[PDB]
Amino acid sequence: NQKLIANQFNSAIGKIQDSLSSTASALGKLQDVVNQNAQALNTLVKQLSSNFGAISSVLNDILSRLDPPEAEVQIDRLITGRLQSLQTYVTQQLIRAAEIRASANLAATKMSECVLGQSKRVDFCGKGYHLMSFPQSAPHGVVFLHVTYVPAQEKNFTTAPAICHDGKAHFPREGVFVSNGTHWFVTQRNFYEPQIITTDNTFVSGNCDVVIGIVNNTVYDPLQPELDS
Amino acid sequence: VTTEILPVSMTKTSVDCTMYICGDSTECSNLLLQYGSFCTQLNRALTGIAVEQDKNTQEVFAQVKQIYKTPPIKDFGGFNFSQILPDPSKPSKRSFIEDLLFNKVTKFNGLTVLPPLLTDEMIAQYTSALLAGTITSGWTFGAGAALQIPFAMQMAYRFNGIGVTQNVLYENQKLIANQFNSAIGKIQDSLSSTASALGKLQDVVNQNAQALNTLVKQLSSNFGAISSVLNDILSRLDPPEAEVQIDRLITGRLQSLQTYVTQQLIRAAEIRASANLAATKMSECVLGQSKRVDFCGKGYHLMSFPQSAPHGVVFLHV
Amino acid sequence: FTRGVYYPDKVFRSSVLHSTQDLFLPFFSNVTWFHAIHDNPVLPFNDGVYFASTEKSNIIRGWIFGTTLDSKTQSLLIVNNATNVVIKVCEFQFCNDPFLGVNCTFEYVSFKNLREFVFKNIDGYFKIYSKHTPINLVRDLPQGFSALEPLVDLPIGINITRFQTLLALHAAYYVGYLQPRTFLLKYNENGTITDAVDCALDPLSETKCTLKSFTVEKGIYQTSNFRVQPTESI
Amino acid sequence: DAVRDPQTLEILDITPCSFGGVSVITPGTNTSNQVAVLYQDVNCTEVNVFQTRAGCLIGAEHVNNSYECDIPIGAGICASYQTSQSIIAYTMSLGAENSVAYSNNSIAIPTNFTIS
Ligand SMILES: *[C@@H]1O[C@H](CO)[C@@H](O[C@@H]2O[C@H](CO)[C@@H](O)[C@H](O)[C@H]2NC(C)=O)[C@H](O)[C@H]1NC(C)=O
Ligand SMILES: *[C@@H]1O[C@H](CO)[C@@H](O[C@@H]2O[C@H](CO)[C@@H](O)[C@H](O)[C@H]2NC(C)=O)[C@H](O)[C@H]1NC(C)=O
Ligand SMILES: *[C@@H]1O[C@H](CO)[C@@H](O[C@@H]2O[C@H](CO)[C@@H](O)[C@H](O)[C@H]2NC(C)=O)[C@H](O)[C@H]1NC(C)=O
Ligand SMILES: *[C@@H]1O[C@H](CO)[C@@H](O[C@@H]2O[C@H](CO)[C@@H](O)[C@H](O)[C@H]2NC(C)=O)[C@H](O)[C@H]1NC(C)=O
Ligand SMILES: *[C@@H]1O[C@H](CO)[C@@H](O[C@@H]2O[C@H](CO)[C@@H](O)[C@H](O)[C@H]2NC(C)=O)[C@H](O)[C@H]1NC(C)=O
Ligand SMILES: *[C@@H]1O[C@H](CO)[C@@H](O)[C@H](O)[C@H]1NC(C)=O
Ligand SMILES: *[C@@H]1O[C@H](CO)[C@@H](O)[C@H](O)[C@H]1NC(C)=O
Ligand SMILES: *[C@@H]1O[C@H](CO)[C@@H](O)[C@H](O)[C@H]1NC(C)=O
Ligand SMILES: *[C@@H]1O[C@H](CO)[C@@H](O)[C@H](O)[C@H]1NC(C)=O
Ligand SMILES: *[C@@H]1O[C@H](CO)[C@@H](O)[C@H](O)[C@H]1NC(C)=O
Ligand SMILES: *[C@@H]1O[C@H](CO)[C@@H](O)[C@H](O)[C@H]1NC(C)=O
Ligand SMILES: *[C@@H]1O[C@H](CO)[C@@H](O)[C@H](O)[C@H]1NC(C)=O
Ligand SMILES: *[C@@H]1O[C@H](CO)[C@@H](O)[C@H](O)[C@H]1NC(C)=O
Ligand SMILES: *[C@@H]1O[C@H](CO)[C@@H](O)[C@H](O)[C@H]1NC(C)=O
Ligand SMILES: *[C@@H]1O[C@H](CO)[C@@H](O)[C@H](O)[C@H]1NC(C)=O
Repeated sequence: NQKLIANQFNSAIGKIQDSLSSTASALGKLQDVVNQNAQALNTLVKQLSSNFGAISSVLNDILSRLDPPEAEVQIDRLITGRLQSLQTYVTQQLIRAAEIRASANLAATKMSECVLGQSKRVDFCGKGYHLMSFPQSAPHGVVFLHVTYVPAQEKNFTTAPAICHDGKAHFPREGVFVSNGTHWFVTQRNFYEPQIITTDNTFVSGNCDVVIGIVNNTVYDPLQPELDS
Repeated sequence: VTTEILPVSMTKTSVDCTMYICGDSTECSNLLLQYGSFCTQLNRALTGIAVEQDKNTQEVFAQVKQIYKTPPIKDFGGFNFSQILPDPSKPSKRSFIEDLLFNKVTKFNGLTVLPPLLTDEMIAQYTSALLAGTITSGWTFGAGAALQIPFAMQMAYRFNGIGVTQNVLYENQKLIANQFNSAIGKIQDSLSSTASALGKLQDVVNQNAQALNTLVKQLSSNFGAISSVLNDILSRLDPPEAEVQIDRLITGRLQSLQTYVTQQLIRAAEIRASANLAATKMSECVLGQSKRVDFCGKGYHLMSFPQSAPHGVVFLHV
Repeated sequence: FTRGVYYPDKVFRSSVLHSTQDLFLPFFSNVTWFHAIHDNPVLPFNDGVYFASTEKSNIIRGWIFGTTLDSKTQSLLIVNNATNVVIKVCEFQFCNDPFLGVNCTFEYVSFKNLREFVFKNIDGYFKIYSKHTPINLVRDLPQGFSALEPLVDLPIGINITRFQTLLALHAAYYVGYLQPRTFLLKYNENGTITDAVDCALDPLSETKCTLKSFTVEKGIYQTSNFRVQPTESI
Repeated sequence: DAVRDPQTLEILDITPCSFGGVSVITPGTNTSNQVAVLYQDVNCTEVNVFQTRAGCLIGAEHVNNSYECDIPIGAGICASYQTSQSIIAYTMSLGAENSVAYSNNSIAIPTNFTIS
């Protein structure tokens, strides 16, 4: 299916562009960081206009009007308010920085365990079975394009945990036993690709009196016809 | 089967900074305005916390696109899940075990509490969907469509995933189902008798209750004023003197809120980290199978089942 | 509508949304409509007055402010006759019904047209704001927005509770009242107020003032606090 | 908390007059200037009225149909602007209901795939 896969991949990327080019909210996680920091600074600057109990928020207006014995009192009121304002700002920046650091740590983890490797961790690198990922830069952040394998179409098959041959219980080495209503096949779990059940597909352990739901079939031995002819 | 308990959320408190500092007082409010945005930026910080509390809940539980439900016939290969599946006879369709969890974990000063967006009933529906998915379709519902599979076969895959050949399961299916069923009964006996079992969630409730009680008690402090009661200052002093006494209370009460909010932001970060962990486990524990050691309990992980709890999630790791 | 907004102070601002509390005419409030066809009563001044008039022939030429307006107290008189604006604050003897045909402490001498004014008294200072603009409307006040600049500030020290207008007889006018509302004023790049939000007009306006913006993004915002008021004291 | 009346010696409880936060629920102003108002944690007494556990919601129409959550109110209730258009309130949907056709001998195996 290489042509199909390449075409689906190429189409999926085109869809990414259409989404990013039209949905502003797509980058809300990065835009929000910018907005929170802008708001923090605007708040800090606006606090300079506050009196905090002083006759004026403007320091030069206090100094140009009062002698030191009185000016110092009015100034101390502004210093306390403005010093308190910075402490509030810095505390918020430290807490916010911790949030960003945690995100950066996550991003670094994904880069290593998503871009440089292949993730067996579920929904770590997008919904579906992770194949590969590609990083893209963004303002103050990283964007990952996660390429995943998603089952698309399915059929209802009858199944069994094991098959009886000569009284021996045969289990799949890989895959499951399936039935289309008339014939039993063995196939890989994540993609329907029925194969004849043979001794090279299954293994034997125990017998038919133990396994619950074991069914009768035949298991083909590839050696027989070579010795038979 | 082991039980791992994680906090997901914290009470969405909200404090009216003006009413807290200057409750029903015009004279005090006008003085408070001289502090600029000091009041409203605290209202903002607490709102930010309240909002992420719904985000935390949503990221942990709403990981399934559809609400799955088990069949009326519980033919799960001998595995009894009746104590983790929803009970139809209750006013809220929670499982027996969830009820146990909910039964163990337990003003006018501008302090109010906002409800969560997702009610306990909605959380129960999500854990039900995740559980029904886990039981009837294994991990396929996580990746894409929920693809039905006999439970015993699902377990066979879970066994191959830990390096044990699938014939072991089938040959010992009765033993395995019996051990599983017994293990769940043990979970109930532990949760029903050990109050400390839910200490991680009870502690969150206690820390938040303590933070609010501390904040309210601070209103009784004078902070250098002649009285902690604002009305007693105003009813006794003319403005030129009342304003001085009030400024002393405003500074103390404004400082008290700032202390409270800072502690809530730091505590919220701790809860967020826990919620992120819980969300990670849900995806890499309930929806899948973990190859990560001691990530989903001690031993070789097979499968896990979520259960809701007050402000948190409880995982039963098999 | 949105009339009755004036520059609150003498500071230049530009490209900014500024929140201020002052005596403004509340948005979409009722203003009494008087006529001058084929109507110069004494009106209350309350806490300040918004005045507006529409002209085609300059009929409205003046104002009287005071308590009794009968030579018993000082009363501010403003008259504009041809090209000369006259302001006096004498204990004038006014007619039983003052009109103009076609112990003084101060004296000064200098539809198609809408002339808006604001008259307010703060600590004895009579503050006058105004704006003249061309119009093409006879029936009523034109809808739209225009801010009024200050022109005059008279330290008269007169207790004003009532006022009356002066008409030229051979032009409708409106009287509104100001309230201590908070407004968000939008200054454009030239420092001109081009829009405004009355923060107590409705919940949406409250939201706009809270967020300091004339645009509100989709969502739920906490803007205020509901409080039941007492009816009587015990 | 309470006082003894100085003229007649009986005890009166003092309960502060009803109050609560007020939130405005709005579609962006680039869509509509219609809003709904939520009075937080109050009854629809002291304040097209819908009583929720989040408070008294006024101006939003209560709709029986669930939808995906848009502007959250709380306690399972979300609001949105829909049809002629107005603000509506509803209990949010948690997703479509989909039973799995489970049986002890039936397996669904994908026959095709998509790369996303
Ligand atoms: C199950 O699969 C088998 C094998 O493909 C189907 O059997 C074949 O049917 C075709 C006709 O479509 C015949 O030409 C082949 O000779 C048959 N092969 C054998 C080995 O008998 C069978 O019909 C399928 N069953 C169902 C219910 O679809
Ligand atoms: C699978 O095939 C075996 C034979 O290979 C069946 O065994 C029979 O079981 C019945 C019931 O006890 C006995 O009466 C017969 O004598 C057994 N036959 C032989 C040859 O021993 C078995 O029942 C089959 N199972 C299914 C589900 O069809
Ligand atoms: C799953 O286990 C429960 C017990 O937790 C079983 O329910 C009990 O059934 C017996 C009868 O056999 C009653 O006497 C008990 O009172 C029931 N207890 C409860 C709590 O319901 C249930 O039948 C088992 N289910 C399966 C399929 O084995
Ligand atoms: C301005 O003048 C008015 C009267 O024109 C004064 O109002 C009176 O106030 C007294 C109390 O001091 C009341 O008993 C009268 O009934 C009021 N009169 C009216 C008509 O309401 C007003 O107090 C004066 N302002 C100042 C600052 O002195
Ligand atoms: C798997 O699904 C793809 C589509 O996602 C199928 O490819 C399409 O086949 C139809 C004809 O039936 C064409 O009209 C489309 O243009 C094809 N799309 C693409 C992207 O190639 C594919 O045939 C299916 N495979 C199987 C085995 O069923
Ligand atoms: C499998 O059978 C169920 C029976 O309820 C049906 O609803 C479902 O669509 C079937 N699946 C397929 C892929 O045909
Ligand atoms: C599967 O379920 C059917 C009932 O629908 C029952 O008769 C049959 O014996 C069961 N088989 C197994 C292996 O449990
Ligand atoms: C304005 O006057 C109209 C009557 O013409 C009345 O219905 C309306 O309620 C009044 N509005 C205000 C704010 O006074
Ligand atoms: C305007 O009135 C004044 C008296 O107050 C008078 O002296 C003057 O002549 C009048 N008009 C003009 C155009 O001069
Ligand atoms: C001017 O004011 C004085 C009070 O100082 C008063 O006695 C006098 O009668 C006033 N003049 C007139 C003309 O009323
Ligand atoms: C400022 O005034 C100039 C005229 O000198 C005009 O061209 C320009 O558009 C004005 N700016 C705004 C924002 O109205
Ligand atoms: C108040 O008046 C009543 C009579 O109506 C009397 O009985 C009571 O003792 C008085 N209270 C006080 C405190 O004097
Ligand atoms: C928002 O309104 C402006 C008009 O000021 C319009 O040009 C723009 O396309 C609108 N955008 C949306 C998303 O409705
Ligand atoms: C509102 O008051 C009524 C009684 O009139 C009561 O039945 C109802 O439960 C109250 N609702 C809330 C939300 O308090
Ligand atoms: C919901 O439907 C019921 C009828 O089953 C009706 O009585 C009720 O008024 C409806 N509610 C709304 C909000 O439409």
